[PDB]
Amino acid sequence: DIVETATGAGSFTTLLTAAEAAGLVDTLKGDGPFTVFAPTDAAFAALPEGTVEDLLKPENKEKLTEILTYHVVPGEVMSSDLTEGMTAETVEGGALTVTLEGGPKVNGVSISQPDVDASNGVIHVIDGVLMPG
Repeated sequence: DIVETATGAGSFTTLLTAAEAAGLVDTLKGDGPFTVFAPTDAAFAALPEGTVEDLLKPENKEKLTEILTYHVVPGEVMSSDLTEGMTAETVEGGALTVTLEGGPKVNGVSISQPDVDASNGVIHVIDGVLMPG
């Protein structure tokens, strides 16, 4: 799924493509539904200053790698699947707030393009940036 992007990278050449290309192939698409809040290609270009330039370098993926756990979460179903108004705990150890009704958002960031269903799990697009690094 995410690793599949690395192979192609048509909408996530700036961050997801590096997922499998960063030695995460077996990690992200290892074996199970994996939720990754991957922002839209517009979000990356949206960031002002030299953050896009920083986000354009392969070194940025290395940072997310160290804290990949915060971005990686096994068995994570969309709140809408059960109830509206829950949280999102990351392997690393971070419980975020998943809100849908009265304005869909996550830990303060809106999932611009919520895909929900990934090629091998779950995927949600953030209009900005999430997780540390």
